Amino acid sequence: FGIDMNTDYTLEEVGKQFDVTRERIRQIEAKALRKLRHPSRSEVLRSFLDD
Amino acid sequence: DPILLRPVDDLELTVRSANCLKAEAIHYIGDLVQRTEVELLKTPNLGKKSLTEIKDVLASRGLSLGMRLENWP
Repeated sequence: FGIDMNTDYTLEEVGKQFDVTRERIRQIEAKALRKLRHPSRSEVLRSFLDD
Repeated sequence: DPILLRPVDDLELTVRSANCLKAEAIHYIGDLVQRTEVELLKTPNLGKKSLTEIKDVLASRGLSLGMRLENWP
């Protein structure tokens, strides 16, 4: 995403920085996204969604 | 304590310990603080570094092994 940088690189472009063929980059995105799915990891952000 | 019926990834633990806990079918929090050190150990592919995992993961909120609670649920 574009967090304090004005892109939003794509899966290969982030994998271009680290020479990874966008598959482990997609997994390590999905690993960290699943890492932020947990209670007492999403106790402030779940309240930030309009519910 | 009202939270204690939460499944496996409440504690952010490793696929070693999580694999062993879903093999033990231990997911809720009232059941994992029931049994003590060697009582937690005797299931396969778990050892003392996963014991340090269990120790730090229950010292991250301050409950210990010995809460053998009943009428649950």
